[PDB]
Amino acid sequence: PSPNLPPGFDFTDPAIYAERLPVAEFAELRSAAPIWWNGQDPGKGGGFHDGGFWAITKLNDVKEISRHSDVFSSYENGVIPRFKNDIAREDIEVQRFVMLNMDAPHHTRLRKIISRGFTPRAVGRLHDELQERAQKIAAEAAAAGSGDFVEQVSCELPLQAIAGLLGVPQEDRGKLFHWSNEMTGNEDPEYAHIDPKASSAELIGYAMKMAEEKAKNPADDIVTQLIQADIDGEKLSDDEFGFFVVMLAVAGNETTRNSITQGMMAFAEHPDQWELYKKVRPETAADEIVRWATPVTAFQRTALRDYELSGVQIKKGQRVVMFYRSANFDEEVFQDPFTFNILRNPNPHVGFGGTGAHYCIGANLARMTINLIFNAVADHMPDLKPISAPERLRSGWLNGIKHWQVDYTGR
Ligand code: HEM
Repeated sequence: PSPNLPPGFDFTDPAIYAERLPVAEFAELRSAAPIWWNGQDPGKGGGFHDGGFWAITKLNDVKEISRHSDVFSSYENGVIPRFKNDIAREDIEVQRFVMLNMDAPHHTRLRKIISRGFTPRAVGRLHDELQERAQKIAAEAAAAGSGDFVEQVSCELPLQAIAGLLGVPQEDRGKLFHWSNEMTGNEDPEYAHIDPKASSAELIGYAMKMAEEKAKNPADDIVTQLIQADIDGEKLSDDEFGFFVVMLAVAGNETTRNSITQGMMAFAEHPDQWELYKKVRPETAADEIVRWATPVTAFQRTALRDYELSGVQIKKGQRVVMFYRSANFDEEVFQDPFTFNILRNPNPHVGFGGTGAHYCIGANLARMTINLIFNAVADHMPDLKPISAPERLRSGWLNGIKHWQVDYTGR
């Protein structure tokens, strides 16, 4: 029995996400066709011209694909499943220069090096400065009385996290943030004029300039650690560092921002959870917010060989799209998945991907950013109330909130 979906429904259609999350449609697949071929008409494949893809809606399938990276490749078609329909193939393949879109062994080398900058020590050293900034952000927003939660609360701290990790001087953080905000959102009319390719070129240039500067004058931030050769001569070239910085902007900015915005949307919809958060401040909240927000709706892989997955035959060369937004509400894994429960524990969500070679290296940095900012929101604007509905981002793989008017005070 075919799933009850509209003829031609495409789960990567940006026009859906500009309006809503296709929650009921995902649940229909989980029940009636947990692995479902998503057909795509000619020229409507968001940059991919292969007829469609396998929709992966169950968490254990998402995990199986993510563990078997030897079969399911990130390099072959990249992991973003939707661009503008007219994007040139070469602009897809230039994205192979970031570690996210690499397969082993190239990925293994880069991840090993880049792991130097995401040790628990490197991340935890940012705690106090980020905590201060979180408090300052929330204080300034509340003093404005009312405004755009996305811009006055959610946007800044993720960017300051990246700047702090990289040791970006304060004078430069303005243009770093600008470049990072021009990397995604390309398909929304409000951002139709951003040029992601131009922005990345400038970022790489700035990043390479910082790499050579930091070689001359080592410090104790991670840039020095990344570009200094270890015993085996391993280190990031200047351009490899540039592509690393580009990836941090792509992977660590709007995702965390959107977790914060939608975390607060969840709290506004579930005031008992909000009261419980304000009293207890449970850090488990961070994972339930990420599960609820699932900022990355989906990443894809490409089969390098035939592979049978939960009784479905994936063919060599076919794309499989991991719908984290569906898997994070999988009734077979989660107790009451549609209950927002900041105490959920354990919380095996795949908001940071499925466990495997590409698992989000910034997951704990993100969790700390979320906990710090929501502590500050609780400290400075505990009676925050929305004014109007959120505006969603037109994107086929990012679950974004562009704007959200809130009254930071009671009235
Ligand atoms: C809520 C916030 C975030 C979410 C939802 C998120 C989500 C993800 C996902 C789904 C992946 C792919 C995992 C896979 O394919 O198995 C990923 C990878 C990655 N993330 Fe995150 N991320 C977040 C925050 C961050 C931050 C703050 C950073 C760094 C500052 C970061 C850096 C990375 C990097 C470098 C990768 C590539 C790892 C690799 O390819 O080996 N992310 N992230």
